[PDB]
Amino acid sequence: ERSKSLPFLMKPKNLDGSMAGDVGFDPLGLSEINDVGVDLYWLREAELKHCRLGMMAAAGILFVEILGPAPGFPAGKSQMDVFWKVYAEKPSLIGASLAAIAILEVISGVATTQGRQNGDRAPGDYNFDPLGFGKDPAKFKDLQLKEVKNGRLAMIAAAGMILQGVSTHQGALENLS
Amino acid sequence: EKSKAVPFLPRPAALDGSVVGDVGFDPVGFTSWLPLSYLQEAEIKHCRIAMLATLGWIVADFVHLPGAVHEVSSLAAHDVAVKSGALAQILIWTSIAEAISVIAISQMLEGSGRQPGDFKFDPLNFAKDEKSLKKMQLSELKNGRLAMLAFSGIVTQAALTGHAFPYM
Ligand code: CLA
Ligand SMILES: C/C(C=C=C1C(C)(C)C[C@H](O)C[C@@]1(C)O)=C/C=C/C(C)=C/C=C/C=C(C)/C=C/C=C(/C=C/[C@@]12O[C@]1(C)C[C@@H](O)CC2(C)C)CO
Ligand SMILES: CC(/C=C/C=C(C)/C=C/[C@@]12O[C@]1(C)C[C@@H](O)CC2(C)C)=C\C=C\C=C(C)\C=C\C=C(C)\C=C\[C@@]12O[C@]1(C)C[C@@H](O)CC2(C)C
Repeated sequence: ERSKSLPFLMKPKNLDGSMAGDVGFDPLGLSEINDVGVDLYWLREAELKHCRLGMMAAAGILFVEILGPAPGFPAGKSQMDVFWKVYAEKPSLIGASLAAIAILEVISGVATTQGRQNGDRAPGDYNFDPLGFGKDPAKFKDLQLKEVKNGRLAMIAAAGMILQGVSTHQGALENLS
Repeated sequence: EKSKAVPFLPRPAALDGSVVGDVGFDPVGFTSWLPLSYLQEAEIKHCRIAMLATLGWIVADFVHLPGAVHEVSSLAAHDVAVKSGALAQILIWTSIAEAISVIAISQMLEGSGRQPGDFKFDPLNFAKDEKSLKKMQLSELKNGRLAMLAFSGIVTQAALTGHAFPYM
């Protein structure tokens, strides 16, 4: 009856055990929202998209700062400020990436709403397993848990890197030391 | 359910299997409120127009017709051809063809039996049975889509950088 994460709180009604990373940590009861097209399905899809985006962004920042930029690309070690140097010399790359992300996000929203309507697609599912790393069950749950935990950690990390780069105008590991 | 192209999206519910080049790609559901034959005709018309346009752009940046008016790049050829009246002739004959097309598409939508884009233009055969016709329709659709995207890229690159045939 009590949430596993917060023993002083009752179990959130909509979070039983199903989703990976579920420990009952919903103090504000946001999982019970059923308005403005927002429900547990939409919240989970947003969480998974945030997890994946944060993982990609943190990996990119760390890669560029440690191993350096790719040939022909600007340096500076400040990832929040090197973006304007890339846009100053290769605006077409940024524009094409933005257009591609826009199209993919329109497709993602359509897929989310459709899967919410005629329930056949789990939240965050895009059938993207080209290498077959999660075919069999009893490993899919473990992979989902790993992805969720890594994505939450990378969300926090990427938000921290964004704020550090905006404020200190220095590199992430530069702030570290 | 679970359209072939986008495996996580539902089938567009208007494209089951009985159209050439039908991989179930309609995420925004254009076929849900527009006739399928109308959209097919529009797509095939775009394919043919853009194939001709890509070939003409690339060729005219290499070979020029005799005369001083034909000595401009394809990027600047529009303002020269419109002034000389060269594009007026193309406009006149294209308008005639498009009025006949108005009649044809109206008849196709109101029964008839004319397949979308089927003008029966076939001096040579190149398509003897149903299988050959289907294969060549798929080839035409794929080549037309590729040429539409290719002309888009060619024009955008040439406008961005006023370069010759290599528009990099
Ligand atoms: C979308 C189709 C299209 C359009 C609008 C244009 C437009 C133009 N072309 Mg052009 N061209 C095209 C296709 C096209 N071309 C193709 C496919 C080729 C390859 C043979 C060429 C080869 C070409 C050359 C070599 C030159 C031009 C030039 C020009 C410019 C002025 C003279 C002229 O009209 O061309 C004259 C066109 C030709 C001599 C060949 C056209 C052959 C046609 C397109 C193929 C048969 C299709 C058939 C007749 C369709 C019937 C239509 C129906 C309604 C009845 C003008 C901007 C001239 C210029 O100023 O260059 C900058 C020039 O020197 N074009
Ligand atoms: C209606 C809609 C879409 C939809 C739909 C459909 C289509 C109807 C389908 C469904 O049926 C429903 C629904 C709702 O899904 C809404 C669209 C979404 C919006 C409104 C898009 C918002 C995106 C904004 C982002 C993601 C911007 C991020 C900015 C960053 C800046 C980066 C910086 O580097 C910059 C530039 C400068 C640097 O110095 C430092 C920083 C600041 C870090 C980080 O990235
Ligand atoms: C949109 C795009 C790029 C957009 C870039 C933009 C907006 C950037 C704009 C800017 O930089 C400028 C210009 C100047 C700056 O000052 C301002 C900004 C704004 C910064 C590229 C698309 C590029 C699109 C591309 C490359 C498409 C390739 C498509 C292929 C290969 C298709 C293949 C098929 O069609 C066939 C062949 C057969 C079919 O049946 C099957 C498939 C597979 C679908």
